[PDB]
Amino acid sequence: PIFLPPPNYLFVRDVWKSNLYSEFAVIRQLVSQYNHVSISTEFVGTLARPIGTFRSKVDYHYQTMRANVDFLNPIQLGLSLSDANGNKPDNGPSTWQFNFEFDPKKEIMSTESLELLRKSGINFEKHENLGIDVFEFSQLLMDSGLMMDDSVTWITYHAAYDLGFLINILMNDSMPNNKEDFEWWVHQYMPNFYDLNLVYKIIQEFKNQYSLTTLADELGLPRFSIFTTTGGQSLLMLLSFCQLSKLSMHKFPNGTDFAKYQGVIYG
Amino acid sequence: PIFLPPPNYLFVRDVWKSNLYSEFAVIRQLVSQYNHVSISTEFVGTLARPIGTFRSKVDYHYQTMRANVDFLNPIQLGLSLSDANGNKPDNGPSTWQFNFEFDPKKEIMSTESLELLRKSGINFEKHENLGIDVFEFSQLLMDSGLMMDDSVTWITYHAAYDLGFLINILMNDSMPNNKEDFEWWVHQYMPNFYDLNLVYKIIQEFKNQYSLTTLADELGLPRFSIFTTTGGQSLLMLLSFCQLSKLSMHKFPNGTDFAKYQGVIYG
Amino acid sequence: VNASNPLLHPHLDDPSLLNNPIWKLQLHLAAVSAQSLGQPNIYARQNAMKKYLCTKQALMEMADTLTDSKTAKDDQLWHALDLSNLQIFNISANIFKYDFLTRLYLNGNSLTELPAEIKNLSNLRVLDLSHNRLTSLPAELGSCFQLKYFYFFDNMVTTLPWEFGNLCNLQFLGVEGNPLEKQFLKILTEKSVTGLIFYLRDNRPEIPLP
Amino acid sequence: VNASNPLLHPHLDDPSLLNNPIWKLQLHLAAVSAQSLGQPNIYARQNAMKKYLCTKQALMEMADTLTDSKTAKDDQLWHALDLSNLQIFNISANIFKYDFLTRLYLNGNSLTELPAEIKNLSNLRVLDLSHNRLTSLPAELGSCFQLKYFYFFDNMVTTLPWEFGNLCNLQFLGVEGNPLEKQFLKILTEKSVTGLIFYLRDNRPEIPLPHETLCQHYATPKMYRYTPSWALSWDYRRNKLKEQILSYDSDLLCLQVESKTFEEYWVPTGIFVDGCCIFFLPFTNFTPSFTDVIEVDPEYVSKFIGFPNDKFPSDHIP
Amino acid sequence: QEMIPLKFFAVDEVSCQINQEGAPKDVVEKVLFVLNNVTLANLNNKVDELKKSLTPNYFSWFSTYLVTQRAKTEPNYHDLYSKVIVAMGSGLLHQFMVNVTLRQLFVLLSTKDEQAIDKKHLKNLASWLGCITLALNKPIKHKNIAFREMLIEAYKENRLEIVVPFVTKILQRASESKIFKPPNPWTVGILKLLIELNEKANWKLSLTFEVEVLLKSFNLTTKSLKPSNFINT
Amino acid sequence: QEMIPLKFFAVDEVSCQINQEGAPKDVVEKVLFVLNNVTLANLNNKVDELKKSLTPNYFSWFSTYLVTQRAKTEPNYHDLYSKVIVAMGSGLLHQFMVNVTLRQLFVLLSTKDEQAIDKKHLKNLASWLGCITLALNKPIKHKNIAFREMLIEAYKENRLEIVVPFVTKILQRASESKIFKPPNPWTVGILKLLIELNEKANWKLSLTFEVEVLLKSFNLTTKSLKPSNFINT
Repeated sequence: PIFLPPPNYLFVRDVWKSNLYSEFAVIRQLVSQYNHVSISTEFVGTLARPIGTFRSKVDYHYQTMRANVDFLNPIQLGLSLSDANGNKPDNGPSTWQFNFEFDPKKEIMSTESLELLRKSGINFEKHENLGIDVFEFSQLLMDSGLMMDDSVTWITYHAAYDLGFLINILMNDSMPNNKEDFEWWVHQYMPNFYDLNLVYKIIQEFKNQYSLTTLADELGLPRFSIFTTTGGQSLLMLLSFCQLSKLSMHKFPNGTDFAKYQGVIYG
Repeated sequence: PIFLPPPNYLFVRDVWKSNLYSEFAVIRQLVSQYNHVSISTEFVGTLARPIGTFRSKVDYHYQTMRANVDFLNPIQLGLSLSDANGNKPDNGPSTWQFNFEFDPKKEIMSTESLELLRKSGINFEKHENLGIDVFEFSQLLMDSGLMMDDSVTWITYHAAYDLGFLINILMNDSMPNNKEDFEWWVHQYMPNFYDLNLVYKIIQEFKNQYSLTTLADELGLPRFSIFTTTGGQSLLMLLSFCQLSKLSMHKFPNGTDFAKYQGVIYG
Repeated sequence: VNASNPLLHPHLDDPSLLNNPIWKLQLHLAAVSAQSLGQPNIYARQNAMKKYLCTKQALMEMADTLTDSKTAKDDQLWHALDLSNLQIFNISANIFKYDFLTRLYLNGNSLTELPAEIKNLSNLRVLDLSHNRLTSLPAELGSCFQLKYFYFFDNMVTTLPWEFGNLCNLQFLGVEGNPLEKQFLKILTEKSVTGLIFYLRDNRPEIPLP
Repeated sequence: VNASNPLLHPHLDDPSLLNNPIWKLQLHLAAVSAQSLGQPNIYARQNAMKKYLCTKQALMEMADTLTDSKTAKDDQLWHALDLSNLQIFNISANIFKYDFLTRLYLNGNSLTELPAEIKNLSNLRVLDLSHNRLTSLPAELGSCFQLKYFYFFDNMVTTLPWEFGNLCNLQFLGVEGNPLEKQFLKILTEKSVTGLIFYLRDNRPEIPLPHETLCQHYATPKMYRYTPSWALSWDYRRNKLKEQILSYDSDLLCLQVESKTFEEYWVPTGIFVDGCCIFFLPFTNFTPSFTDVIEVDPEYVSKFIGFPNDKFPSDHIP
Repeated sequence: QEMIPLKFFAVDEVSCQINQEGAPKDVVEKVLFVLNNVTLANLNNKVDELKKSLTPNYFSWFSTYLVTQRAKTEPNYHDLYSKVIVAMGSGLLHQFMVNVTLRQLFVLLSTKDEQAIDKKHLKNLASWLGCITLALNKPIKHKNIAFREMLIEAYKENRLEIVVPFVTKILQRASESKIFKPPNPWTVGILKLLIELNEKANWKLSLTFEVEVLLKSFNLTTKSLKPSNFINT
Repeated sequence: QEMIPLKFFAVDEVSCQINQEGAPKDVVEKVLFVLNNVTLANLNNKVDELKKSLTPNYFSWFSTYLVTQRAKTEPNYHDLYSKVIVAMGSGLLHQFMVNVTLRQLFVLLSTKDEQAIDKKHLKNLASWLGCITLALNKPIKHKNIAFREMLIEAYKENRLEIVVPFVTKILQRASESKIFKPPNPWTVGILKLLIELNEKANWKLSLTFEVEVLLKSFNLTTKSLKPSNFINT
């Protein structure tokens, strides 16, 4: 089975300080018609480890994440919109990659992962000078009409961190003590969303890693260089989610809706 | 008062046989969100006159129009979409000019009006070879979702002929005997529409020619070369109608809605 | 230089056909037709005035045929289509789809052909081809039998296609002038219209069955 | 060449401090340190195993000090942070916004500096800078007075900031080994830690001013340990209170005062073991316990963790 | 059963903020009473009552019932039920009906094993779609079903046996429509492609019989229109 | 009165197929009975009845009444009415309310003659908008009102005296919102622009008083946040 999205679908637009507002205008326009938005992020993942007590492995997972979202800043964030069937405007960019202002010298990093990230294709000069200011960003994203609307559907893959950074950016405050509050915030800010990684897990588990590229390969998509970018990442997870939700009419093999695992994090 | 629409708004796309289907795809996409569509046409207007009886000046007007729509073919047809506030996609063309297949040698024309039309900017060579086939057109326009939907709002200026050609193209049959049936067809094919020329008439008549360019000038719009094209024409009447409907909240000076004259032709 | 051409106008060559009541008629009406030129849809306008208060050489053909023979003793509605004088090289096939037309003025154009479809115009009564480029006329103009007045003045037209006088009711066939073959001319003078029509009715060549 | 370097560990010269339980503990604990290299987040792992039942440096410290003692006779929760041995050349100031932190292990990275915001960490008790690239340590690490164990091994650190021994409670300080000026090493060998801490407290250099009440029984050193011991003594604070009171010519002096020193000192007039006497803002009261009121140059009040101190002989002010 | 992607068929959401619920015993009761006792004559009234029982929050349910329980298996009553829907006078309810019909249809058409699809239900449902759309002088949007494309796709996929009845059952309702009956250039374009297949396909004769019945309903023969060019071979 | 175009403010249609009607004497009756007899305590029940009387087809009317008849002139009762709306539990009804509020607001803000606009109604309506949106942890979409832009525009149009109360009366509701109170980067960006104007504007002192009251409601002073850079001068 070969799945070959229309060429314009594969176009990812770099956003910098310079073009932030225009792109956000476009976004603001498309969101009504294309109500599925998918998110990806890129950071050092240099994780500090919290020590002490907590509670089950989730309170530990949460605690670690919290600590890290707090101590770290995302270098890049991808976004992608499409309609529920995974259609995108035949005209103009439907996928953005926002590049935040990130100074290696001023932020947590190891020449190790600095060089690994340069190989990844991050240009730290551009990010230093031309980088988006996350305050501006958070502000545009607030009234854009993606957040806080049952109408919009958010799509994420292995979301703990990605949703962490996002909610952190929106809150403009230190992440909460506990998973519970963090979740009140997630559900407030994004009332409708799916973790593709969990839906896929569950699916693969009838007829029984889960890496997105596996889901992608089974779905038929070629491996285009573009998919490795952060933006590309959001693209891929959106194409994959939409295709998969079409095939199965968002029903699991057993006839219960994907909607059961709406709101459900991790994977 | 100066009214200066964003630059992208002023871009008109030429549609030929070659690009017909793609542009119609785009249109098909936008129609949901941009539900206001305006129409203009261009032909010889070399009217044949009917003689004999009829009924009041309207049965005569209709009869003449009928005869002409039947004997003539439109050279060009402009379309323009926007949202009810007159916003257009910041990306891609929101205004098309469809160039039909038109052979001067095979159709009704007078070297007089042939040369007048070449001055107008019609290139009859292109229209001869590359011109859209009106069967294909009518077909794309049918299922596009502009037609037969209360949702969409059609905008026209001095519509008798423009609506005549449009309805004639959709019907793929000889225009009806009488104004009454022609109107059944208009109302079926376009359940929501306005004649800007009549609304403007009515408006100017409190405080009491009506040429669109007057309405345009009073509205604040510069005279851009683009507005003289057929496409440009649809553009201008759409910008005008949206602006005007914003200012007055689609209410006449006396507080009755524009909606009173919905469905109402001529001017 | 086509007005002084004896092929087109045979009283240049006669000279006096002008004291033949038949050619007196012809050159007369033909003059009225020639006068009509330059205004688009003349007939329609003339009917504007006539309705109000205006030549209408259908009406002058009527006057003249009467004075010629007196001194020789919902919807259906509008029936006539005025395409006159828009110098037009071509004619829409759709006009023929209007079968209710009793009139149809095609005169004052560049038309070089008359479509065979003319035959679905069978309720036709006046027809005016004058001041066009027709080089010949449709047989199967013959199917048009209800024709009273028929004018192609000024074309280059050699012959009538037999068939009509398949058209019996024709009162006036204006021919002046195109380069007629002189056999029809010689009949048109001395037998007039009805006479010409009868030569045609009578002497049309045979035609077999399979 | 650094592991055998004399300029680094000066105990390749002695040769034997190996007897001195001081630089003995320096060596045992410096080796427990340099053991932990190579694995990301040790303290968190170790604590994995611990919680279950690879020991600790904090715990090896606690023991070895305990043996030096044997032979001298909804939520709040988790407090420790582990950045260990994932080789990091920087830190976002953000970690310091976490003030419930009592532990903070930064060892085995590339840190060439420590952000001053560390001072915002005030509940810190352990701190490990071991095996980083540090050229020198910040001042204002001294606002960290609650510190118990603090390790920076293997770094190149020459001088200590003063500031500390502004830090009273410090039990262990691992210095082994960085090319220290050797005099600090001197006080440390045989005066131990507080030997050195106090050295620092008591000689800092003069700390000037731009411009512009503790009865002695209550002034006990146990309570104010940041005030260089001489400044604390009543001999000094009498004189100071005097010059203070005299410079300020106020027509009514309400003194906030031992009875004895009123009827001996203060009498040369006014009226009244303890008491209060009478003759005819950011803080009234400055201490690491509570800085509040019940204005003096604040760039001056920085670089002090409380009063009374060199020029202000009470935790209160006029 | 294994599903395949469908290029030219798609369903959109219904856009409303009204929260859709199932119905409680009494609503279901009143509703099925109305639906079971309805005759062409009593329609206006019966529906007048139905309007009092069945509120918009219930539309999504009514539709899903009426389509899957009734319309799918009971062709005779299509007209009747159609007239009921029209009588309600709710654009939202209609939106829902079409939406359901389209979904079910999607399932059938995307079933990978041909013999696995019940063609009685496919036909009944196509006829139902036509009955609430074309026959009502309302269009089927191209974004929902693109016929000519879907046909050509079916010819390249050897799926012509599921698609052809599906199309012809939908179109066959265009003959009740002043708007969609020939020479409606749309209807006709489709007809011409079907005719072109009925030569160039060399498909089984059931299909030919279907193209012929459809053409029959318009009073035409496979001779009536020139086939199109879309099948290269 | 002469209207001017508004660059940054706009109203959209409500998207539903449900045909909106006015109400007959009895509906109006039942409804105004409910609205007049409502106390914070009886709310849940009174509304339970209102739900039986007031059907979705009537929403467009109820809104237009409640906003123009009540909300506009009776600030005290905003909270109450807010709680009524929320109690209904209809997203469509809410959509309508916001829609009406937005329109009326549009009219006021686009009136060309400043002295011609009643500022009591402008204030009451801005406070009402805030009350049914920000205070409810629901956003005002940028496409409806773009504040920072609208402010800068007002400064370049000398319209700051109509806009500033309008903004501050809407924002002053953000303090009931766990989501929109500072440091909500959105709320705060706005605040910083208002502070920047409260220096660089040299506007009348009523305005300054307004910026100060708004900042008061968050327990901040014009000293709290660095003004922004948006006013060049």
